[PDB]
Parts: sequence; structure tokens; C-alpha cells
Amino acid sequence: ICGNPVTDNVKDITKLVANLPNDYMITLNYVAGMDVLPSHCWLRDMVIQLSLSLTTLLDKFSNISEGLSNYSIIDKLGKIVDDLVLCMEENAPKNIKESPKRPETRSFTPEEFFSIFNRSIDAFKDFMVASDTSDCVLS
Amino acid sequence: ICGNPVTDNVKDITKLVANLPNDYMITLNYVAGMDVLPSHCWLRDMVIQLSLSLTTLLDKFSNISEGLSNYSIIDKLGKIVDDLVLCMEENAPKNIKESPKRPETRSFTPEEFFSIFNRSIDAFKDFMVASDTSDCVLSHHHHH
Amino acid sequence: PPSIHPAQSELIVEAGDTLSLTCIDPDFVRWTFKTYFNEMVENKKNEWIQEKAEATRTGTYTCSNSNGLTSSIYVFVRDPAKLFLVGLPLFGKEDSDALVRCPLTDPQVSQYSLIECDGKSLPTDLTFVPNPKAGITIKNVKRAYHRLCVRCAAQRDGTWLHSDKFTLKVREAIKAIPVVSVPETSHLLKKGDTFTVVCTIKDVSTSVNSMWLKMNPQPQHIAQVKHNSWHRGDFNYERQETLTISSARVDDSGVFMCYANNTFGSANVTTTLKV
Amino acid sequence: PPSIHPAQSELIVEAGDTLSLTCIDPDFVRWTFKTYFNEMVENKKNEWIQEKAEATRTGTYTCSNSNGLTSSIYVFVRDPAKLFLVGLPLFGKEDSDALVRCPLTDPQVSQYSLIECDGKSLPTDLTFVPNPKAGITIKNVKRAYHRLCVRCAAQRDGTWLHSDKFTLKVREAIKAIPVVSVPETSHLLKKGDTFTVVCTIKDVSTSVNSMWLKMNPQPQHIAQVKHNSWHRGDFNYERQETLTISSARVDDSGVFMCYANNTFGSANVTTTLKV
Ligand SMILES: *[C@@H]1O[C@H](CO)[C@@H](O[C@@H]2O[C@H](CO)[C@@H](O[C@H]3O[C@H](CO)[C@@H](O)[C@H](O)[C@@H]3O)[C@H](O)[C@H]2NC(C)=O)[C@H](O)[C@H]1NC(C)=O
Ligand SMILES: *[C@@H]1O[C@H](CO)[C@@H](O[C@@H]2O[C@H](CO)[C@@H](O[C@H]3O[C@H](CO)[C@@H](O)[C@H](O)[C@@H]3O)[C@H](O)[C@H]2NC(C)=O)[C@H](O)[C@H]1NC(C)=O
Ligand SMILES: *[C@@H]1O[C@H](CO[C@H]2O[C@@H](C)[C@@H](O)[C@@H](O)[C@@H]2O)[C@@H](O[C@@H]2O[C@H](CO)[C@@H](O)[C@H](O)[C@H]2NC(C)=O)[C@H](O)[C@H]1NC(C)=O
Ligand SMILES: *[C@@H]1O[C@H](CO[C@H]2O[C@@H](C)[C@@H](O)[C@@H](O)[C@@H]2O)[C@@H](O[C@@H]2O[C@H](CO)[C@@H](O)[C@H](O)[C@H]2NC(C)=O)[C@H](O)[C@H]1NC(C)=O
Repeated sequence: ICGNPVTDNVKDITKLVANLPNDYMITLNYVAGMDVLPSHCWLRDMVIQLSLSLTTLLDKFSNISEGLSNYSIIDKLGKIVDDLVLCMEENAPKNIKESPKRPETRSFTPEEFFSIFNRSIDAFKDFMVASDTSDCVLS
Repeated sequence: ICGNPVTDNVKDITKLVANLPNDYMITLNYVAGMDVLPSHCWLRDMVIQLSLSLTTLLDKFSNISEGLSNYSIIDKLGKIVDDLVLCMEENAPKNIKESPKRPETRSFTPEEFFSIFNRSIDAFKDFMVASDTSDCVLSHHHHH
Repeated sequence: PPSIHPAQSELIVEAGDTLSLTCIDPDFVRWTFKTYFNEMVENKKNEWIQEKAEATRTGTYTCSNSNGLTSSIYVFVRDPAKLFLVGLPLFGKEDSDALVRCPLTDPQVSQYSLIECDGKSLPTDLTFVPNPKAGITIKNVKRAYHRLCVRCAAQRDGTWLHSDKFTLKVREAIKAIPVVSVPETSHLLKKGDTFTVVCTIKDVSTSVNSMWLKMNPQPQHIAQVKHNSWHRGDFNYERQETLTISSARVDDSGVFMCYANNTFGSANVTTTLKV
Repeated sequence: PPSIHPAQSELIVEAGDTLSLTCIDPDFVRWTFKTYFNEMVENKKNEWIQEKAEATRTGTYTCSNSNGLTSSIYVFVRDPAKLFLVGLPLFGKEDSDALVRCPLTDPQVSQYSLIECDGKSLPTDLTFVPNPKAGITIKNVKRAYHRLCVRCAAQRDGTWLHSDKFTLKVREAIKAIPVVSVPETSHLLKKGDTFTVVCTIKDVSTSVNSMWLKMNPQPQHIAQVKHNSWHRGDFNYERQETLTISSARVDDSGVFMCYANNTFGSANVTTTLKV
């Protein structure tokens, strides 16, 4: 029930970042331990968070014209991550006694924020047909 | 010694603003009483401040390509205001006992910040060949 | 079934105050609690004490039996700061429903409804159904609601209170045939020269299956194709299938078809080559 | 000559402490003080008392005489928090100097120099001259320094201290003839039809004077011209002079010249019209 979410619109990130203030903070509820733990442990959660963040981000811009505006890019990047939320919905496990502690609210620079975006995209690409049985613990 | 500072690059402000977060704060030392007092009272000071702010603003972006980027526009808008600082230097009066109190440090949204930019540009256009006999007294707040 | 001491279907506890549930059963196993974000909190004790109860603990609690019986009680942990529980996105399939997850922590309020997040008017045909224990459900979702932001509203002692912005994202109910197009109808060159044909597929979702064919003896499929995709608009997806063959031969000649099929129908456009 | 009681060329007072200057003269007029921002603070009293002296009061104080004589004394109001006085932009003409206005409030420091604002290396041919009473002057400014950010540094008791960012903006030394260009060399139409000619002027500054001429009996100047200007790059200014004449006639015919002159030379391009 999931087609091809990721598009070539992700190639416009470099342009987008260079067109956003490097000191502008984007709020994103970060899942503690994302760099160390394997994809499946945080992927679903992060995609939901990116979806929320990109939605809020888009609210900060206006649609001007044809030219590749920040609004344009952000809009499309939101579409991608939105589809991923539904594509992670069908693979959502049947939860039983699991309730660590919600994502920490953090703010990142555009550069940092989309680095997280890209990682999520990559972590989704190799999520399919990949060994993930590794139970998500502290290690 | 002053040519034509203002260019058509100011027409890209609308685009620029729409391409900047509406909740992004730009720091600008604001001269108290700019909306009420006449141009000559704050013009020189504001132009200097805009010059500083646009310089800092540009530092926040990177030059990507040909396409009209925020870096491109901001760069050019800085050029304009920079020339105005020198064009206000030649008309700078011979100061005698004057030290009110430096500009207040404030932060504005892109929309607000460039509204101030535009007013400064306009206030410079009609600064030339204009009677600036009006006083710099706040009490005349019923607009003057 | 197990017997929960606070013998009532619904319980209103104050935020900050202690919250204790107890269920008596000889064959008791564990307590179960569904979090705002679908998660199950477990407790293997008869009595569940919650000191300084937080609004997030609002929800339904279920006492589980070893025999397979269950009994539940819904608890409202009332906090004046948090009248609505937020945190999740708003999704919804076309022609289906969309639950705006904004459950309340205070059921003693009136006019629990939806309103446009900026005070504007809601679509004429937009119909919603309130539910204190889950949120507000949007009935029959249409493509025209894509990107609608809503806020849950409720009147609390005369004054109105609003929740955070909920921006609805809708899934297109694929009910149309794809759209295929190719620049040239027929073209030919001599051997050695490489040729390239770009096929353009248009549809409302990314789910479309597109492919390039080489039909001479029978429609054969080739794997050497470059994929390119873009989101042109809300329900405007576009994929460009590029067929490239290096050093053309007598073997590489004939009619090529670009096939693309939906869960609804299918489309195809053919181009001719002779080398 | 006026006699200033603090009989010393330089004085180092502490910030917060009282600062008093007194000059004795039968023909005394007023005291003068240059502010960081070129302004003259005046006092018509023999003794100038400054309670709780601020770092900003650093500078040279001059006692004025009715006969026309002057006597000055430089005062340093030491502040550990504010070592450098900062607030002004950084401008400089090409092949000239550029004063980085960052005077210090503490003369008792070593290594007072300029450094790249981000810690990088300064240009190889960049030469500067330190001056505690004014700032650090950049010698022989080039176009390659345009948009260079620098910081004033000084070692205070072993530790290093930096000032705020000073981003240099350079004025072009004009040493080239303007560049003029026109699309067509010659064109003609019948009466009534309106024609437009756009002249393109290029140069390194906005100071170029450009104009449109109508030379038949003699080079005449026309005021009906639309101005358009753009900053194409660092030293790339462009102006487009548009000549428009509504309802052409027999009177409006001949050779038109686009003249543009610098402070260096001048250029011109001619076009032909016959109606
Ligand atoms: C490529 O797309 C083509 C366009 O739809 C399609 O070609 C042929 O289309 C016709 C009409 O849509 C089909 O014939 C139908 O109608 C006839 C009466 O006119 C009936 O006898 C048939 O049973 C049928 O209902 C053809 O089936 C279809 N194929 C043919 C013969 O060319 C194709 O579906 C697509 N691929 C190709 C070229 O086969
Ligand atoms: C418009 O551009 C014209 C060319 O750049 C210029 O006109 C005259 O151009 C001639 C050469 O094309 C110059 O002639 C010089 O050399 C000849 C010898 O071959 C002699 O007449 C003199 O030595 C002369 O210096 C003219 O000097 C030059 N201008 C004159 C005086 O007619 C125009 O100057 C440009 N438009 C204007 C007048 O601003
Ligand atoms: C879109 O069509 C493909 C089928 O691809 C080809 O299958 C041939 C049998 C014939 O119908 C031809 O016209 C068509 O282009 C579906 O995908 C799968 O493709 C393989 C090819 O090896 C077939 O063997 C499968 O039967 C087929 N379906 C399965 C079981 O995956 C694809 O499903 C279809 N999209 C839909 C759902 O309409
Ligand atoms: C830049 O050019 C302008 C106008 O250019 C004309 O100047 C004439 C003197 C003559 O050389 C003619 O060929 C040329 O086209 C100069 O400005 C003034 O222009 C008026 C006419 O509009 C003349 O009457 C003035 O003499 C002239 N200068 C003065 C003294 O005002 C200008 O001098 C020249 N140089 C620059 C860059 O300023």
C-alpha cells in the first residue's frame, strides 16, 4: 500500500539550506539516541516529528511565484515525509508494554535539521529488506 | 560626490520577504521616535544602522547559484544603504553640543525590517531639495 | 470480570493530586493504559498509585484477568493549562474519516467543536463528530480539504479555549487512469548512434507503476531505465521514465511502449524506432 | 595658552570613578570633547566634573580660548568589560587608507593589532598601523579586500581580547572609461509609430553620468528618458537609459548619441533613425 515516497525534490535541499539563515532555529522533537541506535528504533518516531516540523516550517513562508522559492521546496519535502508516516503506519508493530519517555524538544539550524532529514530518508531506503530484529534497548 | 545610490534592486524586497521566515528576528538598533519625527532627524542614523544590520544579515547566508537567492538580494540591498551612508556623510552637519542617547537595540521580522528599509529609502528621496526646518521634538506627535 | 474499586465508568481527577486505581481479582495479571501516542503502559500491581498526576495520564485504564476477562475505567486528569491533548499529525483517506486527536482533560465543558485555525469559515460540506475520549472526527474527507488547519474549541465557564494547530493531510483515493505522454511519435538513426526517449507519467499519487517495453516478438521489459520523480502540486505527481540504449543495432529496432497502471486503470503510448 | 590643571598630555582614569578637568584662563570660553561618533560635547565651565565616568568619555578634551588658543589632554577611561570602543561601520577608498575605529580604553596592553574576524589568515599584502587614540588604520586598500571582516585584538595581562566584527566596505578608485552599448545600429519606421531605444551603461560605481542626445543641428539633450539601475556584482553597476518618443515625425529624425562620462574618461555609442 506504499508506492515510491522519496522523489528528486530532496536534491533541492542544498539550495534550500543556502537560502535559509544559518542561525535560524527549527524546532524538532528529537528522539534521544538517534545517532547510535539502529534505524528501526527511531525511524517511525522521527518521521512523524519531521512531518510536524516541516508543516510548521511551511507556515513561515508565502508562495511568491514560479521560481524555486523556499515555500516550494519545503512544501514538497513535507509531502515526502508525510507519505513516509503512512508508509511506517502499515509496518507499525502491535505494541505491548513499551513507554520509555517522549522525544526531547530541541532546536536545530537548517543545516542540522536537514542533515537529520536526509539521514531519515536514507534510513528508510535501507529499512526495506534489512535485518532489524535487534531489540531496541539502551545499547 | 554622490551619484544614484538607489537601484531597481529594491523591487526584489517583496520576493525576499516571502522567502524569509516571518518569525525570524533581525536585530536593528532603532532610533527612538522614527515614525513621528521628520526624516532629517533620524535618516543619517538609521542608514548607518541598516548598513550594519544588512552586513550582519548577509553573514547568515551562502552564495548558491545564479538564481535570485536571498544572499544575492541582501548583498545588493546592502550596497544601496552603504552608498547612502557616504551620501549622508557629505551632508553631515558640524556638530555642537548634541548627545541624546544612542539607538535602542530591537529585533524585527523581515516584513517589519524592510518596511523600515523602504521608509528610509523614501525619506532619502525627498530629503534632497526639501525644507527640513521642521523640529525634532516628540511633543509634535499629532503627526508632523 | 475484574472489579475496579473506583466503581464508575468515568473518573475526574485533578492534575497534581494523587490518582489511585485498584482492581480486585484472584486471577489478576496486569493493568493496561493507552497513551495519547498509541503505547501501552503496564503495571503488575493490584493498586496503581499516581502521585502528582499529569494531564498526559488521561485515558482509559484496563485491568486484565488470567481467565481472559477485562474491565476498564476512563480517567480524566484535569489540568487548566492543558485542556486539550496534542502531539500527533492529522491524516485522513479520501471518502473516509480523519480523527483530529485533541481529547480533553475536562469533560465538564460545552460547545466542543472544530473551528478554522485562523478564525475563518469552515468548508460548507465539512461535517465533524465530537468525542471527548478521542477527539473530533472529520466525516467524508475530500481532496479540497488537503492542507486545512483546524483547532479544537470548547467553552469552559463562558470563556472559549483553543487547541494547537492541526493541519490535515489527505491521502488521495486513487480512482483515475494514469496519464502518459511521449514527445516524438517516430524517429530513426543509423547504428552506433545512441538514442534517448523520455516518457512522462502523471497521476495523483506516487503509487503508479510505470515501465518501458520492447514489443517485437512479444512485449518485453527492459531494466535499463533512469527514474526521475517530482511532486508538482497537491495531487500532481510526475515521473519521467528515460529509455537509453548505447550503440544502436539491427536487433534494437521496432515499437516501444510506455505502460503505466493504477489500481483503477492503465494507460500507454507507443513510439517507433528503426535502426 | 590655556593651562589645564591635570598638567599631563595623557590621563588614565578608572571607569566609575570621578573624572575632573580644569583649565585656567582669563579669556576662557568653553571645553570641547570629540565623541567616538564624530560629535562635539560642550561645557562652558572652568571645571568639568564627570561623576561615575563612562568608557564612552574616552578621548581628547580641548580647552578653548577667546584669543584663539587651544590646549588638549587625552583621557583614558579604563573599562575591563568594554576595552574597545565600537559602533561605527568600516569604509575605505581604493589606494587610500581605512581607519578601523576601535580605540581602546586601556593603554596598558600589548600586541594591539588586527586579526581576521573568524580566526583565518589576513591577506599577504595587508598592512596596518595601530593607534590607541583612534584605532587601527589599514594601509593601501585594494578591491580584493572588499567585504573583509576584522577584529581588533590586544593582549591584556597574558590573555587575549577581541573587539566586535568590523566588515570593510571599499569605495572604488575610478580609473576606467565607462562602457556603453546599444542593440541596433540603425532602424527606421513611418510617422505615428512609437520607437524605443535602450542604452546600457556599465561601470564600477553609481556615480556615472549618462544621458541621451539628439544631434542634428547640434548635440541636444532630451529629458524624456526612463532610468533603470542594477548592481550586478561587487564592482559591476549597470544603468539602462530608455529613450521613448510617442508619435514620430519628420522633426524627430537623425543620429542619436548615448553619452556617459566618468571622472576618468567618457564613452559614447550612436544609433541612426530616419522618420
Ligand atoms: C494501448 O492503449 C490502447 C488505447 O486504449 C489500447 O488499444 C486497443 O484499444 C481498443 C479500444 O479501446 C481495445 O478494443 C476494445 O474495443 C473493441 C471494439 O472496438 C473490442 O472488440 C475489444 O474486445 C475491446 O473491448 C483493444 O483491446 C486495445 N488493444 C488493441 C487491439 O490495440 C491497448 O489496450 C493498449 N495496448 C495495446 C496496444 O494493446
Ligand atoms: C564619440 O566617440 C567618438 C569616437 O570615440 C569621438 O569622436 C572623435 O573620434 C575621432 C576618432 O574617431 C577623434 O579624432 C582624433 O584623431 C584624429 C586623427 O585621426 C584627429 O581628428 C584628432 O587628433 C583627434 O584627436 C576625435 O578626437 C573624437 N572627438 C572629436 C574631437 O571629434 C567623440 O568624442 C565621442 N563623442 C563626444 C564628442 O563626446
Ligand atoms: C500493474 O501491472 C503489473 C503487471 O505487468 C504486466 O503483467 C502482464 C501479465 C500483463 O498484464 C502486462 O500487460 C503487464 O504490463 C502488475 O505487477 C505484476 O507484474 C508481474 C510481471 O512479472 C506479473 O507476473 C504479476 O502478475 C503482476 N502482479 C503482481 C502479482 O504483482 C501490477 O500488479 C499492476 N498494478 C495493479 C495492482 O493494477
Ligand atoms: C560629464 O558630462 C557632463 C555633460 O557632458 C557634456 O559636457 C559639455 C561640457 C561638453 O563636453 C559635451 O560634449 C558633453 O556631452 C558635464 O556636465 C555639464 O554639462 C552641461 C550641459 O548639460 C555643460 O553646460 C557643463 O559645462 C558641464 N559641466 C559643468 C561645468 O557643469 C560634466 O562636466 C562632465 N564631467 C563630469 C563627470 O562631471
